[PDB]
Amino acid sequence: SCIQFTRHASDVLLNLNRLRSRDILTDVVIVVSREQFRAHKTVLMACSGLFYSIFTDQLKCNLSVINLDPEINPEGFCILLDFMYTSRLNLREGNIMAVMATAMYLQMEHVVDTCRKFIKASE
Amino acid sequence: SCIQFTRHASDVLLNLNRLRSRDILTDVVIVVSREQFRAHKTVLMACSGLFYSIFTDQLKCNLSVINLDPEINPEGFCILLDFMYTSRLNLREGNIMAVMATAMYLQMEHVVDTCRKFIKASE
Amino acid sequence: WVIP
Amino acid sequence: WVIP
Ligand SMILES: N#Cc1cnn2c(Nc3ccc4c(c3)CC(=O)N4)cc(Cl)nc12
Ligand SMILES: N#Cc1cnn2c(Nc3ccc4c(c3)CC(=O)N4)cc(Cl)nc12
Ligand SMILES: [Cl-]
Ligand SMILES: [Cl-]
Repeated sequence: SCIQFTRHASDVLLNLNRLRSRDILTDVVIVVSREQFRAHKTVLMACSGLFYSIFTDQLKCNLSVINLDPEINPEGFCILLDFMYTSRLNLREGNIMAVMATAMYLQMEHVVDTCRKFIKASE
Repeated sequence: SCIQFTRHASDVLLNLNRLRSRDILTDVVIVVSREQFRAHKTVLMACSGLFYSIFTDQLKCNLSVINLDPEINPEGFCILLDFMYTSRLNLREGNIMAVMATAMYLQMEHVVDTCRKFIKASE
Repeated sequence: WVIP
Repeated sequence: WVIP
């Protein structure tokens, strides 16, 4: 018999993105080649099958630094990290291949789906 | 020029609630009289003006235990904590006064609004 | 607020 | 997915 506040989940996510911008309670640095990205482990796990697996691991759960595969593109990661915290995906002709490969690695199925559909439409 | 995934914020919140149920990466215990509630500081701040103030404080940000005012009802807190993690509010005739007083203390304006409207309709 |  |  609950009532539901429609905008609640979006409001929570907006405030989690504000915490990320102010670097408040971030507990991990994701290293992608020469670039570093600070984030909240809980948000990373909630968005990504790869981070969900990493941070449920009894040893990796305590790491403050996670290094991604050297083939991962920093801009592609940046775009996906922004997506995680906002629901908005900056998908462009110039970045779509990098975004799709990063989303496959990060196990972000909905992003992979849409990248596949946008690529199929251009061929 | 971003695209947006409509269900993303709800999916994130569902996974944050799954982490809470499994006690994964919870970093605080909220003590309400004889009861204890484990949560994620980032979610508490994102939902509550009181926790936002508490966890931005340079000393309180590092506490693992937060004790609420002894006048706060544990069930009222439990209902609001569930709301924070689900967008669903279990508002009933038997709990509405406790929920409203807890929401005022926690500074959860949207919950206070609706409690006020449900009370006004019954008088 | 809505009835979900 | 939508145009926001
Ligand atoms: N507890 C918990 C918890 C935290 N996070 N999380 C999941 N995170 C996840 C796992 C796989 C995938 C995605 C997110 C997006 C995607 O495409 N795949 C799943 C579950 Cl079943 N549980 C949890
Ligand atoms: N950074 C950050 C950040 C984390 N959380 N958070 C806010 N959390 C909040 C503050 C006040 C109120 C509510 C939530 C619900 C309500 O009724 N009042 C606000 C801002 Cl402006 N910023 C942040
Ligand atoms: Cl996704
Ligand atoms: Cl609220």
